[PDB]
Amino acid sequence: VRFLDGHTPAYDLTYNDVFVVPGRSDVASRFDVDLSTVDGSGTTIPVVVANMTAVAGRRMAETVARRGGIVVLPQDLPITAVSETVDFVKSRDLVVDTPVTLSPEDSVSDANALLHKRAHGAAVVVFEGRPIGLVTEANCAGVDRFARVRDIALSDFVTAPVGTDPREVFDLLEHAPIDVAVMTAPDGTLAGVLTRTGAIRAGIYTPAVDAKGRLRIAAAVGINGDVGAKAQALAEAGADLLVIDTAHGHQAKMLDAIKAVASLDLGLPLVAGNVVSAEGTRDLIEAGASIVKVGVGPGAMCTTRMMTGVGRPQFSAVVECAAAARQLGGHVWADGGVRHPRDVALALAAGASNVMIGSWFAGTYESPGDLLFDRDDRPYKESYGMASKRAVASSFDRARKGLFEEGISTSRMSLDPARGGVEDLLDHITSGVRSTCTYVGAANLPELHEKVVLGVQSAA
Amino acid sequence: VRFLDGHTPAYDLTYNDVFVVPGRSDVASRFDVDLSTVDGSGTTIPVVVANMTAVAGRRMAETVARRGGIVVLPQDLPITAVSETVDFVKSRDLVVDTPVTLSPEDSVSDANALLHKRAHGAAVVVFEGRPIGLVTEANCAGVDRFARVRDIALSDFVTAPVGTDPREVFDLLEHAPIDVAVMTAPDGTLAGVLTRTGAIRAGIYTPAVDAKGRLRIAAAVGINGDVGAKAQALAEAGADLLVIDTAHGHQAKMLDAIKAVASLDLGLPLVAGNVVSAEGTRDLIEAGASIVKVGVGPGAMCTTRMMTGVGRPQFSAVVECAAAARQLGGHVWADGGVRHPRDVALALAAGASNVMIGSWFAGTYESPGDLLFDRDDRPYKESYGMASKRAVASSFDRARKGLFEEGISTSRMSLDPARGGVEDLLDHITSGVRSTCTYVGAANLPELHEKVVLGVQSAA
Amino acid sequence: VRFLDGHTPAYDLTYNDVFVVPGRSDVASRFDVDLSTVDGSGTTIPVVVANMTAVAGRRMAETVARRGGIVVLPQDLPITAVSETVDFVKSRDLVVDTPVTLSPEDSVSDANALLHKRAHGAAVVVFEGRPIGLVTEANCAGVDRFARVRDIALSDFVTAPVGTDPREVFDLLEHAPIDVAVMTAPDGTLAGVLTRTGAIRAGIYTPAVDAKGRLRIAAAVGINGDVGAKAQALAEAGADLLVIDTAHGHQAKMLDAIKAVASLDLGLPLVAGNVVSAEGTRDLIEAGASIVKVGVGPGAMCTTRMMTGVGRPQFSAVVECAAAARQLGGHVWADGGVRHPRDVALALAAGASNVMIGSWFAGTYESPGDLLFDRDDRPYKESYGMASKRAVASSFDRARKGLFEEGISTSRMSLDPARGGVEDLLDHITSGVRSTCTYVGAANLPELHEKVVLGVQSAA
Ligand SMILES: Nc1nc2c(ncn2[C@@H]2O[C@H](COP(=O)(O)OP(=O)(O)OP(=O)(O)O)[C@@H](O)[C@H]2O)c(=O)[nH]1
Ligand SMILES: Nc1nc2c(ncn2[C@@H]2O[C@H](COP(=O)(O)OP(=O)(O)OP(=O)(O)O)[C@@H](O)[C@H]2O)c(=O)[nH]1
Ligand SMILES: Nc1nc2c(ncn2[C@@H]2O[C@H](COP(=O)(O)OP(=O)(O)OP(=O)(O)O)[C@@H](O)[C@H]2O)c(=O)[nH]1
Ligand SMILES: Nc1nc2c(ncn2[C@@H]2O[C@H](COP(=O)(O)O)[C@@H](O)[C@H]2O)c(=O)[nH]1
Ligand SMILES: Nc1nc2c(ncn2[C@@H]2O[C@H](COP(=O)(O)O)[C@@H](O)[C@H]2O)c(=O)[nH]1
Ligand SMILES: Nc1nc2c(ncn2[C@@H]2O[C@H](COP(=O)(O)O)[C@@H](O)[C@H]2O)c(=O)[nH]1
Repeated sequence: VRFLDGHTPAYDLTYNDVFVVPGRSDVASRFDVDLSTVDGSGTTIPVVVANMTAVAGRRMAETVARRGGIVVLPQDLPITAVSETVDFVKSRDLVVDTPVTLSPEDSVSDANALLHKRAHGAAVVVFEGRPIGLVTEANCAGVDRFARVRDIALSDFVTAPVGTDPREVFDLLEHAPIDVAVMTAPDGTLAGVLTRTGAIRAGIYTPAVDAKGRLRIAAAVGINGDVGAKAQALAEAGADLLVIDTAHGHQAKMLDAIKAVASLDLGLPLVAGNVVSAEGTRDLIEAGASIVKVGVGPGAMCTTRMMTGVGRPQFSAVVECAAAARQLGGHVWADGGVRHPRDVALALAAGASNVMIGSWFAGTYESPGDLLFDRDDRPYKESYGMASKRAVASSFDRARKGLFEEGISTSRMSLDPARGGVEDLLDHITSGVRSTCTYVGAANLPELHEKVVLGVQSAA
Repeated sequence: VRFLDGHTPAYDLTYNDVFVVPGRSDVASRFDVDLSTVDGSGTTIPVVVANMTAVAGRRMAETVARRGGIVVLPQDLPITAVSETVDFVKSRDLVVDTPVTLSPEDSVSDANALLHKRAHGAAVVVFEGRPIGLVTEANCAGVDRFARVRDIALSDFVTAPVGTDPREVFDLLEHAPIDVAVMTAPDGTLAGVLTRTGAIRAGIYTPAVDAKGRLRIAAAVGINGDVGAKAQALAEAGADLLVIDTAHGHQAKMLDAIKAVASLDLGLPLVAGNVVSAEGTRDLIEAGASIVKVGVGPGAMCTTRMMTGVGRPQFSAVVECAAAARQLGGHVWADGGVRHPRDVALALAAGASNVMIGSWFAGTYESPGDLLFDRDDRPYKESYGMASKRAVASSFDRARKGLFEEGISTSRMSLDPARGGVEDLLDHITSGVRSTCTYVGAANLPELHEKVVLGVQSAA
Repeated sequence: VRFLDGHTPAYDLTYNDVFVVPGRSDVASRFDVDLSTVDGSGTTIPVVVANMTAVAGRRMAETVARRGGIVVLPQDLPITAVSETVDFVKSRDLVVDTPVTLSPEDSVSDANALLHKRAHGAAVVVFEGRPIGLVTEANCAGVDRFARVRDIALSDFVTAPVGTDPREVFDLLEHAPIDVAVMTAPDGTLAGVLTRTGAIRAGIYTPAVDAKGRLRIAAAVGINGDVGAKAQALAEAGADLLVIDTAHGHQAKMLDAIKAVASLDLGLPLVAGNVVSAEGTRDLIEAGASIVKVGVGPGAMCTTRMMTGVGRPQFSAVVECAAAARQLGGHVWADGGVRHPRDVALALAAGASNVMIGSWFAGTYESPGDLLFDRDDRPYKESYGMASKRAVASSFDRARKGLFEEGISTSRMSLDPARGGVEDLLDHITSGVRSTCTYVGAANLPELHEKVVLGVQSAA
């Protein structure tokens, strides 16, 4: 990283303390920029969903991986649920999305609530796997909450076979009353849906796929118990990437957990964290980790900082850790504190290969949380931390632990009433990162870190 | 009716204008009073549910008929929907109630909403018709809205075979955690539900049953179209009582209807309304009606009175109509304006054999309307009038009719958060009427009308 | 007028003190009722617009006359301004209504404000008298306030020649985007406008026409100055009915004003008022008046009552004055206090031939006042009394009279956000009056006066 002359502050820098200075650019348009990562994760956009049960859901894993990101499944998830989630994601179409299915015998109450689990705005009514109707929120307004789906469902809708050019599907939905195209298999069964916005994103985002052309998905594991046995079970379940996650990564028990998983030679990239120092980055890479996750108490007013005073401003943490990992041929993930697309752009300019986002994506339709409304009828969803699931471990001991255990904090994540889907946030994030590369003059992410000139600003 | 000396006002009297003067009494308790009625309806309490779609529902018809009342199904209801309702009510137990049934695959969302369809406070989980668990609102609090009923269900409950002593099923629920007892058939199937309070009301209220021991139920017909074919079809569905209902009963089109239905000879009591005059009362009785329903614009600031000025104070209307109907051997029903149990007591003291209650029963769990909550989270249900379904009967023709047609007014009926069931209102209404007979000195309703001394009061 | 037995109160009755008892009826529908008046006014509905400058406007005169009513122009209006208003009403189509006309050069500011002067919801754009497009509220939303009409006008609209069957115009507007049909003259010029709902009122209301088939219109005149030449000028200006109006009609100066106008032999019905006594009714008709207008401080808390104590309840005043005028071969007008259709029915049942309504019609689009909005953005228009223009009359003398002069009170009249038109109030009033005739059993207004049976009620 190269700073303006004189910008050598006597303190570490957060995402608010820095700014990017424009440089001479030949990149004309934002779509000429290549946002694909080079850390072996397979993501075509530098966005990784955090391994938190409030964010890393099954619907999130399919939706983010189709647009180029990847979702790390939260640790301590039962291996049976992991296999069912991987099998679902690995069986999704790379263009056609999974709609919400309804039976004619379902209630209008359930039909209205299930609609908000996807950003499509319409649910497909099915009978023996074949579409027979559509249900929108306008069809449920003012109707008996225990009327059947057959009482409000639209009988006519746009159908198209799977494999049709999204360009043609985009024109089919031009004058359709419902902006949903029900994609069918040759035998007439339901294969999914595709909207006008969904057809545009197919031509902008490249899905993150494995060697077999299936959507990518990652899984996390704690350093408690048999790390090698849990890691091998996640690899055989179909995981494309493994995250060895703990609160304090610069720990002896973490170094042993990396050497245990790395010695098994599972043929998968190993992410380990978290640390915020150059020494902790090299010790994790030499232990057998390919990627180092950076982020320990990034907020000066958050739980970790207010309880222990331990932490480090994230931008200065990524700068030091990415430079240390570059000398060993490793990579760095910027984890924590991402609130706006400039946080993603500044993390990449600091030297990170990917950006891990958690609580921000909780306020979306695709997050595993239930959609809630406040007194002002504003849509929101709750986000919460993993707490003990990232820390190291008689009935006397059970409450001896809870006496000092970290409390689970809960926050309200408001949804945008016009763009409540996670793909809308992906549009917002990638739009800013692409413009940053244009301001710097970079055609790809490696050039962004190469050609960027940073500066420090005061509180004003 | 006997009034105090000098109480000859130059105006008609509402329920607010009059009071009952206590007399010498030997009736000890309320239970000595016989609230049975003598109008041929078979009601052991003088409570009739009005023929309004906002109140006269299926769950309403079953609940109050067990406690001695009768529900008049709203007119113009399709004969198939009637047939499904009568065959339902006629097939219920005279003590054991119908619970809220849940499948193990139902969602918590539907389970939480289905609970308020009854006053039991708990739902029965069934598999192949056998009770296997219970679901209360405490079991759904804080649970995922789309979790399964298998994830929350209490596996243990109180079991008693159908036909068990209503006093005994009380004893088992003494220290039970949930105040519900699931009754089972001899082969183990779900027979129904009985709570503690349901055991007392089984020993206080006598079920209103026909010759076959099945719960009573009535139906309404409109004077439009062919009344003969409609009224004959309602009794073929299993109706025990028919009412020829219209806004202005003292008209020629009305008189011709009863003379048509009375000549059909179905052997069922015919009720007709409305009139608020002795002339209109006698003309309806001689037309073939056994009971006359009284009530034309009882409120001084309601739709009929403020649009047309036509109406009459309900108390003075029932007094005149009851005296004229008794001379011809007919009886009188007091319809509309009932808000407190003293309105029922004063209508009986005026000479009516039954009291038709409507919007007051809309704010109950058993009403067909959905349970709604305002901004203060207080339960309420909306009531609305029949409008054109009580008046005399091509988009151009539909526009001429709707231009002058009566608007469908809607009002908010709040539920008691502690006593939200319709049986609680039955306990509230009957307790005051029984206490009214004790003050007068009557052992039954025919004695109440003959022994009561009335008086007039001012606004203070 | 017949009252119930015993209903002989020791006080006079307002519209709130009385109610109508329904009797035997053979009138099936409301449409079988003939609302025609028999006082020689020519109105097919018993609705007369008061002679107040806040309601008796040009647009009100045309809109009410087409639906069967008549509008009395306020006194002291310049005779030149009267002739231009009378000629406008006399030159109007008896079915097709006058829309809002816009020049292509008009601003969006003026077009947006001119839309609310009629109840059509759209304005016609004309060039040299021929319609070319429509302007609605949605056309002006979010548009530059000083753009031209040529920037927002919808070029296509529904066209039908003048004289077309109104039911076909109703059918053509079935699925039209704007509920507006532009009627064209043979040469293509703008003949006027006709809406859907307006096509139905053409087949329900009969226009009040004069001997030449033109819309009727009345005018008022004070008793100050030359009552003869003013009444002679108003008659020669085209007035179909004259009103000699004053605050206290039972005075000598009023009788001399009737004798002066009667000696002219203008051949027009003469209305005189106001009085509330039979003696005042006898003296007015014997002076030469054909109709007596009754109303002196009808409200117990209005300006006249609280300042002077002079007044009389309107119902008892109309009953006494109608019976007195009936024996002299005249009729009576109920003036003041009209707030609901109940007041119109009770006034007619009392014996009145027409009901005069004032401040109620001020809260309409057709009233001459400007449409205003309060802090809640709710539509309203202000009403005010004639004050000095209804009483008996240097700058020092002007202030000597102003020291005791009646102040001009101002009240807020709210528009119905869904029924801001005066025709909607006419639909609301006539719907209730027609229902009153069905309850009583009358086929027209003369039968209503005899067949009605009144009763007295208390405050409850
Ligand atoms: N009928 C119907 N039920 C659905 C649908 N999607 C989810 N559900 C039900 O909702 C519950 C779980 O919903 P999801 O949250 O989408 O499922 P999940 O596997 O937990 O996935 P994530 O929360 O995204 O990790 C289960 O009871 C499902 O049966 C749908 O499209 N139709
Ligand atoms: N699973 C389940 N569904 C129910 C239960 N009770 C009612 N429903 C369903 O809820 C819907 C409407 O119920 P109700 O409104 O009580 O039925 P209804 O026949 O209209 O009866 P009323 O409204 O009381 O006249 C129907 O689809 C019923 O099948 C129950 O206990 N369990
Ligand atoms: N361009 C245009 N101007 C209009 C239109 N209607 C009214 N105006 C103008 O606005 C003025 C006031 O309108 P009105 O209040 O309806 O006219 P009025 O003759 O006072 O009639 P009333 O208020 O009904 O007694 C008129 O003198 C015209 O200058 C219209 O349709 N188009
Ligand atoms: N202190 C703390 N950090 C957490 C907890 N759960 C997750 N985290 C960290 O915070 C990150 C998410 O930060 P966010 O993107 O929501 O600002 C996670 O990726 C993880 O590194 C928790 O319970 N406590
Ligand atoms: N005017 C009028 N009366 C109605 C309407 N619907 C029902 N009613 C009458 O009002 C009664 C119910 O009165 P409540 O018990 O709600 O005071 C009904 O039994 C019926 O006689 C309606 O739309 N308009
Ligand atoms: N006291 C009083 N009466 C008025 C005034 N202006 C009009 N009136 C009377 O009130 C009538 C209108 O009554 P409204 O229909 O508004 O209830 C008029 O027809 C007229 O008789 C005024 O300034 N003062």
